[PDB]
Amino acid sequence: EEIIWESLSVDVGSQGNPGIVEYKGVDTKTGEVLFEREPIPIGTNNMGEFLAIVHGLRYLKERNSRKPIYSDSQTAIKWVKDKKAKSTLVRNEETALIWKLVDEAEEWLNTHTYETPILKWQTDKWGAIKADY
RNA sequence: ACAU
DNA sequence: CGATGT
Ligand SMILES: [K+]
Ligand SMILES: [K+]
Ligand SMILES: [Mg+2]
Ligand SMILES: [Mg+2]
Repeated sequence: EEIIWESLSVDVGSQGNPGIVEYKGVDTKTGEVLFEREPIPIGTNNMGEFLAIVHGLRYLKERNSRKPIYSDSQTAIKWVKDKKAKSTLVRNEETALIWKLVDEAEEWLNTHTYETPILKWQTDKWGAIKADY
């Protein structure tokens, strides 16, 4: 109902889908960019959204921060909850890099704990997520 | 349909 | 318009 301003917001940007994928995380309150992932040559929107959330979890854990994460991605939120990114993207040589990162993100989820709430950014009510590209 |  | 997803 109300924005939790003491939070980290993430978003994916892409050139094509599948296409070049990047993501970033921002302080929801201030818009300060807290992390940005170097563009990945081929990936899907949902893989990027998933990697962004997981990176946020790792970022906040490293800093002993209990802030929640906002994502606007129904899909990625579910994939993180499940610890399983159910992407349809073909695994081939061109998609190897994104799939390695997705596999490693799943692996991290499966070997670490966190209490970070992962919250749906309610775009219909609040406008674009603050990490938007 | 909903979320991108 | 087409693509990624539940
Ligand atoms: K975006
Ligand atoms: K669809
Ligand atoms: Mg998004
Ligand atoms: Mg966006």
